Amino acid sequence: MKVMECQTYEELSQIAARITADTIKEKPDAVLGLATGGTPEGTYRQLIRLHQTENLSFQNITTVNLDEYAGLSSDDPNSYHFYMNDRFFQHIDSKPSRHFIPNGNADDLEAECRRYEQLVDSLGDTDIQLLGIGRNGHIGFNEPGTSFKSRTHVVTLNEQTRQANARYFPSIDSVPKKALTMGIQTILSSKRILLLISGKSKAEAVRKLLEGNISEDFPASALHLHSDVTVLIDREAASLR
Repeated sequence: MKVMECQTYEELSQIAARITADTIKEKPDAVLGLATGGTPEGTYRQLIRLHQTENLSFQNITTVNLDEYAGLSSDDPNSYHFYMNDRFFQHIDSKPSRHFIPNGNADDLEAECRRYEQLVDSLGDTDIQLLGIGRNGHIGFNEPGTSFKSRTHVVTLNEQTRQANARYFPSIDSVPKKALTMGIQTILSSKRILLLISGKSKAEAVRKLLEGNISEDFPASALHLHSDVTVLIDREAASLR
């Protein structure tokens, strides 16, 4: 696991965008695994800037997202479909049909998860997977106690996760209770993992991650099993290391 300490969130975001662009340009038709939340927002902004300043083309890319909330339609402003379109897809020259995200408004959520797992396998897995980390070590919405063999599945969100994400909702009472997420094994199948971590709130998780103990009680510790992980950490997140 290669750890790079970044002086600022802006530097983190520039570095992450550059690694992502490398992936896009390394081969005609890359498959990118993407993530939402606060942490990658700068990375998306910088990727869009590269589209303008370095003539970066997304014409041939395919993407897969980590997760989606259960019961939210794609036009719901808190859906991850909406996030991805707003922050990224609307601003680039990709083919919209090659952006894949779990359907939180499928009739049968268990069946949707099986079909999504099958879709990801059929793409040949990802060339890179962007990740964030929860305060509790979660990756995707794979909470403490998740098997390292897990595949795409329906989960019940921990209270800490709903607490953290309420900032994006009108109130806590609007935060969904369940989500669909790529599993840990799904994530580990990527060729390359890029874990982004920012802010003092994640300083406890960074400490635990770098110490190297492996247990299902800290999901991100599964990344110690992968052959090509880069972790970008800004100064605030590195403060309790």
